[PDB]
Amino acid sequence: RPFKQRRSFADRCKEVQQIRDQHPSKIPVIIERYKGEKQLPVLDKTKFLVPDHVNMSELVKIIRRRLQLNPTQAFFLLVNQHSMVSVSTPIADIYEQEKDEDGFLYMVYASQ
Repeated sequence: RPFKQRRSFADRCKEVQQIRDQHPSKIPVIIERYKGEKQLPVLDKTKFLVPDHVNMSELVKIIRRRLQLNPTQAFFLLVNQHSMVSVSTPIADIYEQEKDEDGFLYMVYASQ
C-alpha cells in the first residue's frame, strides 16, 4: 500500500521530526513505484535517508542497485508532482524546493 495511506499525516510529521532530531544530516525520502508501472519491481524498502550533501545522480544510483537493474535499463526517478530535476541538482536544493506538507520528499520510479 501507498505510504501516505499507511501512515496518518500526524504519524508522518512525527517521523520526519524524529529523523531531524536523531539524524540531522540526512534527508527523509519516500520512494515508491509509479502507479501504472509494469516492467519494474516493487522494492522491499520505501523510506530512505539520504546524506544531504549528495545530488540526484546518487539516488538514481542507489535505486538502480535496489531494483537490480542493468546498464541498459533507462528509468525515471520523478519528485513530487512528477517533476524531473537535474541529476546534478543536490538533494538539499531539491528537498527545500519540493518537500511535502508532512516533511518527507516523495519520489516515484518509472521506465519508457
